Amino acid sequence: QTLTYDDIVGTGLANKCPTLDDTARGAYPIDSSQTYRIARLCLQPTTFLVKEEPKNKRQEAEFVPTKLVTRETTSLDQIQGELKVNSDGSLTFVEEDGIDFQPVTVQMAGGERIPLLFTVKN
Amino acid sequence: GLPWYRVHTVLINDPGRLIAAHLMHTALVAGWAGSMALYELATFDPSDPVLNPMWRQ
Ligand code: CLA
Ligand code: CLA
Ligand code: CLA
Ligand code: CLA
Ligand code: CLA
Ligand SMILES: CCCCCCCCCCCCCCCC(=O)OC[C@H](COP(=O)(O)OC[C@@H](O)CO)OC(=O)CCCCCCCCCCCCCCC
Repeated sequence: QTLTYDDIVGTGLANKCPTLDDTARGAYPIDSSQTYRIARLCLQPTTFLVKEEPKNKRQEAEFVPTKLVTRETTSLDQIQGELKVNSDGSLTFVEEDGIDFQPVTVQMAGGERIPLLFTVKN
Repeated sequence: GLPWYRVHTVLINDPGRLIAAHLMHTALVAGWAGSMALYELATFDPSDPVLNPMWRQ
């Protein structure tokens, strides 16, 4: 429903992106004579995978799963940009602004900590 | 007095202190096992069981 800060504070829901009903499978018409914008974009990572450094003999490095250690501080949100309609018919989002980076530290097996700037800047 | 090589014969007719000696020996052995493992873990590299398995380390 319409929630309030006091409803959410401390629950972990401030880090969750909004969701859409299982029944929202419609379609948004794009009017090529129109100007469009993203008024809010929200990215909520759920898994962080890191390529193990393939040893000298190697064969093929896999993407290994990791433990998040920096808590519910990971989501990108309030991102805005115009949605251009190109003339081949494609759409292009060009980010202007938003909370578009989060530092994140995950930990690999054996204890190596891996920080990263989870981001979509520009 | 007892020679040094006989000090532990005082347990031969002392079942209680024999059990206490045996307990202490068992403690020391269990402690070693724990200490050895912990040293091994502090020094083991698990990144390559192909060319740097444990038996190489
Ligand atoms: C389960 C094993 C076991 C047990 C319970 C005993 C018990 C005993 N032995 Mg026997 N013995 C054993 C194995 C064993 N022995 C073996 C394998 C040998 C051949 C080496 C002997 C040879 C032997 C002799 C020749 C004599 C005894 C004697 C004795 C008695 C007195 C020992 C004493 O006070 O030591 C006192 C010991 C010290 C103060 C210090 C010893 C320091 C040693 C040299 C180095 C320490 C190494 C270190 C602790 C690492 C542990 C060993 C490792 C294998 C785990 C006691 C009843 C004596 C006896 O009969 O008296 C009547 C005696 O004269 N023992
Ligand atoms: C399982 C091992 C063990 C056990 C249960 C006993 C148990 C017993 N001993 Mg024996 N003893 C042992 C090992 C052991 N001893 C060893 C290795 C020696 C050679 C030093 C002796 C020498 C010895 C003598 C001379 C006498 C006994 C006596 C006794 C009795 C009374 C306790 C006592 O006086 O302690 C004394 C012994 C000790 C306190 C052992 C000290 C050994 C230390 C812990 C060595 C550690 C070195 C250090 C930590 C190294 C670390 C690494 C390094 C990098 C620094 C009792 C039956 C007494 C007794 O009743 O006899 C009639 C006695 O007078 N023992
Ligand atoms: C009641 C039946 C019974 C049971 C179950 C045992 C069991 C055992 N006896 Mg024997 N014992 C019995 C009757 C029994 N005994 C009788 C009637 C006598 C003549 C008095 C002896 C005399 C005797 C001697 C002289 C010695 C033993 C030892 C041992 C232990 C050697 C293995 C060991 O320490 O593992 C290693 C231990 C563990 C992995 C953990 C053990 C934890 C268990 C579950 C005990 C928990 C606490 C419990 C309430 C204490 C009572 C123990 C029990 C022996 C009564 C083992 C637990 C030896 C011993 O004590 O070695 C240290 C030893 O020196 N026994
Ligand atoms: C099946 C395995 C087993 C057996 C049978 C024994 C048997 C024995 N151990 Mg134990 N021990 C074991 C495993 C075992 N241990 C393990 C795995 C550890 C952990 C590493 C220990 C740690 C340990 C300690 C710390 C002590 C014992 C002691 C003893 C003896 C106590 C009775 C006694 O007075 O002997 C009389 C003594 C003898 C019969 C001498 C035995 C000679 C053996 C073969 C060693 C030979 C000399 C040795 C290699 C020189 C060391 C050199 C080095 C310091 C440079 C007995 C011989 C105690 C001891 O020796 O008390 C004096 C003692 O202090 N042991
Ligand atoms: C409480 C139970 C318990 C359990 C579940 C374990 C489990 C373990 N121990 Mg620890 N341990 C314990 C008690 C226990 N331990 C105690 C009480 C001590 C003090 C003595 C230790 C001391 C110890 C040492 C020193 C070491 C371990 C190690 C290990 C690991 C390998 C075990 C192994 O290979 O044994 C193998 C055991 C045998 C092959 C025993 C064989 C028994 C012979 C064959 C006797 C047969 C005689 C019998 C009377 C005849 C029966 C007649 C027949 C007709 C039935 C494993 C995680 C090892 C490890 O990795 O440590 C980190 C190691 O090195 N343990
Ligand atoms: C954690 C590990 C702890 C280990 C602690 C130390 C282990 C205990 C001490 C071990 C050393 C033993 C010293 C005992 C030495 C000493 O006590 O010897 C003399 C001693 C005499 O014993 P008796 O029966 O006369 O008893 C008198 C008592 O007062 C002895 O307690 O004999 C024995 O010990 C029997 C074994 C003889 C040993 C003979 C060896 C002598 C060789 C000399 C030649 C050397 C090489 C030269 C030739 C090139």
